[PDB]
Amino acid sequence: MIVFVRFNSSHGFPVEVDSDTSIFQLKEVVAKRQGVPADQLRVIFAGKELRNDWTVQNCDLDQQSIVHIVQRPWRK
Repeated sequence: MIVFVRFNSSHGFPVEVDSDTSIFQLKEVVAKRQGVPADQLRVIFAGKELRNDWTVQNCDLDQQSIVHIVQRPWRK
């Protein structure tokens, strides 16, 4: 599973994992590699906000999906 992790900004990074998967899962992959917490903020995919079975793979995901994450920003 490889999904692009996008932050609420014009900036997206390719992630090799399902990014919309359950709120715990999605937030984990993003926020973990996002240089941020895990599930602090909110994560989204294909316009559908973090839904365990409605937004993730059980939602409508392909091998190469793109998820829009709104994770907590990094503080240098």
